[PDB]
Amino acid sequence: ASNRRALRQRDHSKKHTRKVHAQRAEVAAFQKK
Amino acid sequence: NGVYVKNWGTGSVADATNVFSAAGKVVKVQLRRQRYALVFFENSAAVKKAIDLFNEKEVLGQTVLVVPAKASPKPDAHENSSCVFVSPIFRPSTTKAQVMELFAGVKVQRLRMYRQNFAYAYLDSPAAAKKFVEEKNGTAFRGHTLRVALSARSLEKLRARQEVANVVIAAHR
RNA sequence: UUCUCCAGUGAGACGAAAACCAAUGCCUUCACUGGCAGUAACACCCAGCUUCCUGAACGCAUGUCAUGCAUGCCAGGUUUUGUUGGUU
Repeated sequence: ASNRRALRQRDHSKKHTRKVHAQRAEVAAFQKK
Repeated sequence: NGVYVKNWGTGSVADATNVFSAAGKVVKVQLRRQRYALVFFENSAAVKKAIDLFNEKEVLGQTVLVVPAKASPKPDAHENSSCVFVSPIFRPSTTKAQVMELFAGVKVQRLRMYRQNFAYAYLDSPAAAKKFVEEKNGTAFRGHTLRVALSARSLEKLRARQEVANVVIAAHR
């Protein structure tokens, strides 16, 4: 169960440090644009 | 990476203990920095293994916290923004106005989850003596034992995250 | 044809994108108020039984009712709309 949380944490940390951030950069452009 | 060990003693022969400890399972020592040992003592960081390092060692002569960071004890445990959680409460057996003002209170007051229970009192009181009195082995609200203790969450933090969240929502579109 | 509550998909004790509807989550207000930022599941008592360019410590950040003493440190090289059911 501890191993299964460790993979939950991991797989969704890498959704934050990729998929969230790069999208945020795009959307944060439109405010100034 | 491995184990930042803090406690004996003061007062230590930290260096002597570390030198002896080399040998497996353990390797890489040195006595450092704020308090009083780091030994690596691989590999999951903090570490899983370190539980053992409690009674193992002393001799000598107390001992032990370990951490990987942050690691003043003050932020995570002691205080922090004087957040509380109130437990048990139940969503269809309460109203938002009911538990709110009965516990000071609050604001901000957001019950979870449903599960059920574990409802942030984002509080003000500040929180010091409030825990001691509403935990109590009582007083019974609404019929359950009522256990109230500390967080270790919030305040302005969540508010800042709401601000960046708000501009992201308006921007997307 | 048990009694304890708050408005009926009620609970507690005891005996590869996106949006329309209802429920339900999370965020926000005060208020189901406005709305998808967040993200295994759960109606307590067991919260997990080398190409090309951007860039550089045992503590920072995520997370803290945690034996979470747990993860995180490279961009290039029929799903989505928060979630399930219904509709388009």
